[PDB]
Amino acid sequence: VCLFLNLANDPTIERIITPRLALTTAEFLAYQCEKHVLVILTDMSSYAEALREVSAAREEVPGRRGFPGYMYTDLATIYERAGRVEGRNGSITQIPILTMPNDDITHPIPDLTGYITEGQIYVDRQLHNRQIYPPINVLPSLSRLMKSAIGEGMTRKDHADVSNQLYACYAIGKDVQAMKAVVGEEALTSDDLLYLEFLQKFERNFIAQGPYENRTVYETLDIGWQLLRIFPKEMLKRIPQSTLSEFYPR
Amino acid sequence: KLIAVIGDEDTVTGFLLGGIGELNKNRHPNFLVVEKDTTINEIEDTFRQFLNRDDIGIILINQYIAEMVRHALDAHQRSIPAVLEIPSKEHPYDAAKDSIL
Amino acid sequence: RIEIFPSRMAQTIMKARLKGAQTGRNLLKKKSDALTLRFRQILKKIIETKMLMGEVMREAAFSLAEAKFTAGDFSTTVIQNVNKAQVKIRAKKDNVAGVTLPVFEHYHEGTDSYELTGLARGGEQLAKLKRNYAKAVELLVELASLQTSFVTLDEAIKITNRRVNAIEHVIIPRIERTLAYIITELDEREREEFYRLKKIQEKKKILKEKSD
Amino acid sequence: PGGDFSDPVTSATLGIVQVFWGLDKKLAQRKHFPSVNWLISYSKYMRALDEYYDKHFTEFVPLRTKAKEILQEEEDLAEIVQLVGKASLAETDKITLEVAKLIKDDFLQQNGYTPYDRFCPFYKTVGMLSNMIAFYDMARRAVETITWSIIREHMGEILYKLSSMKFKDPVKDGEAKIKADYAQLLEDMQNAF
Amino acid sequence: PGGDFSDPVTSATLGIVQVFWGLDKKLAQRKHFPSVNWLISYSKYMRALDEYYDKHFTEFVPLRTKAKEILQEEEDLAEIVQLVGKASLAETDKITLEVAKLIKDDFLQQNGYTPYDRFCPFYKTVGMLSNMIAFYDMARRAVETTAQSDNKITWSIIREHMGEILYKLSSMKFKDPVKDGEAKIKADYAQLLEDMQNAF
Repeated sequence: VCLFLNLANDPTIERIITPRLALTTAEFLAYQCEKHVLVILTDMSSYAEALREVSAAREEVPGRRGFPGYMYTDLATIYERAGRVEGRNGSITQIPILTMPNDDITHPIPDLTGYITEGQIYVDRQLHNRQIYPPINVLPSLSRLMKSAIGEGMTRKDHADVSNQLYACYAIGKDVQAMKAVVGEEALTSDDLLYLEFLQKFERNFIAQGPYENRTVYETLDIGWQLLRIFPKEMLKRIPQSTLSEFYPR
Repeated sequence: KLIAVIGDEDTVTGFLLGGIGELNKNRHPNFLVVEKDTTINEIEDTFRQFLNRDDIGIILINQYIAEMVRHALDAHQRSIPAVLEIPSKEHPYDAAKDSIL
Repeated sequence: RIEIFPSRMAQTIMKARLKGAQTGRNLLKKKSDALTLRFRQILKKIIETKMLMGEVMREAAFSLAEAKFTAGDFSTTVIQNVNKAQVKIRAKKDNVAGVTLPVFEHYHEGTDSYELTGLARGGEQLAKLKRNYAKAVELLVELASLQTSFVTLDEAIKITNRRVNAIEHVIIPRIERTLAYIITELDEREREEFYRLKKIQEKKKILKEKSD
Repeated sequence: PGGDFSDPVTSATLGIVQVFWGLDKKLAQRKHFPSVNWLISYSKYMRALDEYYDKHFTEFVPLRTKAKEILQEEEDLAEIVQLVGKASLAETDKITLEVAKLIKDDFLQQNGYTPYDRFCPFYKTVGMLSNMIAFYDMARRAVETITWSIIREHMGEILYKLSSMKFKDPVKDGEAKIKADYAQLLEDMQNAF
Repeated sequence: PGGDFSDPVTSATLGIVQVFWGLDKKLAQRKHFPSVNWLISYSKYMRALDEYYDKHFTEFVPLRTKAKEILQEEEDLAEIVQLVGKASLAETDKITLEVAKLIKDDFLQQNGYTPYDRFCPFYKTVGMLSNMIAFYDMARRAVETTAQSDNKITWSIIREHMGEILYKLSSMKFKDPVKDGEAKIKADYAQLLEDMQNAF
């Protein structure tokens, strides 16, 4: 890990040359040495505030909502120094952490990054106050290249299908919890008795990974089938019959 | 908190024998036998008499008898007391109070 | 119809007002749908039992022919020595979707009144006519417990499906076309400060070349 | 009072500060003092403190992780009861709804113009949190089998003792700690019923 | 521009003008002319003008106090019947919803191109308002005093029986300027038809 970090005390011109210093070593390690680099750009929303100070230092006019007009280039200059090439077997992967203010996705920092990047991961506040530790919301967060990234040659054969079912059973799990408060806990349906216990096991056992608990992709899908031990066979409509017969009985 | 019955002659002698009748000498009897020579007004007031009483929970009445007092029970659109339509020995239950849907 | 003043912090307030009214409909939609599903299967239970009592009231009234044909005439004896009731009602309370529901409970108590009736001729064609009409009144209080349950649901599904259609067609399109007004009124001030700031940018240059 | 997270003096503040006690105006309309609302407020200083907590106050961290749970599980249910009406919707979640009202008026409320509530020490603070969460684990298992409609005024002498713990003198050092031990064992007899 | 009164021309005007006749755009789709919106409009000449009113027209200050009030209670009850329906409404409020609707086509509507409403004098204006408010005041007593005991007036009694007197009210505005002293007599004559029917 080659960390370098810029405090709030530090000069704000150094906050612009920090992602420039980040990727130009991360594309020396990926396109001049053959490593697989992963770049983490924390506090992105604090980067565009350091772009606003320099743009208003040379006496420019502002743009939409204060941020300058060329921010879609300056973000694309540091987001699109990624991907992998054909001449070498190196690669560079970006996870830019950014905090949208006041839960507004129409803000120009989480909107102009939605046109350059490839799908979001949505940390939620309602999950955090319930005090599961990683607050990753599964419903509004999709990975765009998730289809290409998994498979039998990559990680596993049933990974393309158990991820399609865990999200789908969580979707039917959500309105069942809202149904519990509107009619009653026992008189609703015999179907919703079983989805409601999975949501207690999906929240606490699967996505409430501990602070130091490492968990491989094989250890993840083992919990992925432990939660699908519930909902006996031919309820899981998304999983095909080939991969369902192999992994579900154990 | 008792049951009322209009019915007919052969109906009311079976349901009194069932054990639903009560003779209130103060207010009124809780049943009304209808013969061949009972006016429709006598069925009309007694339907209103059973409706205004607080202790009446069910009003049993044959649909063959309730067909002429259909206009009065179509004005009763409350939940309590419940009006029930029972078959006679002629023309059984066909088309009463399932007509709300 | 516009509600309040635009152009700061009312957009976030109206986005809180919209989000509450968006799932407030969907919560009340599931209430009105579970009420209708409770109303749909209670219709068939009315249908399957209102023809079933038509057989029981044909079977028990057939026993009325099995009845005074043997033993005289039960048309003045039974209608002249009744004082109190033997089978009564108790008003219990059911509940579905948070709506209180009246239900009638069977309650036989107190005495017999036609214990000594016939007794010298008949009395076995009677008191099975009682059992044919104690079972008939046992079924008919269960159907009265659903007849007063049927019409109280259609008074609570109509005053719920209006509140669905009041939120869906009045409250939300008043909030939605208010939120489209705060956006443009923000924009008509964001280009107003672009004219005042660019006027100073030109007046800082004209004052500069006057010095040069 | 306004511009909650969209104000360039507040939006620049939240990127620097670690603790943020949001004073809410909805609680100040009902004169809830202090007016800190417990949802939008935060503290980044929860990892740096448990090394101190597991030395002195070893009981506190398992209380606070559930003390913040109860205040949110009531928050969604308050959006339910407002629309569909209080049919109480549950019994395992009704006990959470009133042990939160115990928290929002006895634990969280604090009138600073009294000679007792103007400063609460930590052993008076972790004492009230231990007692009012021991009512929450014991009445959770009590409905694993009774209903809170029985419990509410059957344990009314205990619900008065939990609401009256915030009146003790700040000079009662051992005597408030015995009172914490006294009121907790009296709930143990009632759950043994 | 666009019918928006939050405008730097209008907002700088209303700090200077004392009277403000706020016209409405919804009141011109429905042909309600003149389209003066009676809720947002105001005037600050009233306290200064009742001294004139206590000399010439000595009954009009209690008239507009109830005439503005019946238009005030109609607006709060209009939002009621568009959400929860008019079936659950009370009887002291259903009489309010009719006379305020009787005001909105008689009093406030005025066809400026016909010979009788192109210019009305002030005795004609105080004339038909002294009757429609007295009608609301008399129909107040038909619900208030006999409230529970008798099988009372449910106002469908009134609306199907007093339709000829309401036709005298709904056609009172048709007095062209060929009659001057006759209009005050007809104002008390249509009141005398309104006077006797509370006994009937």
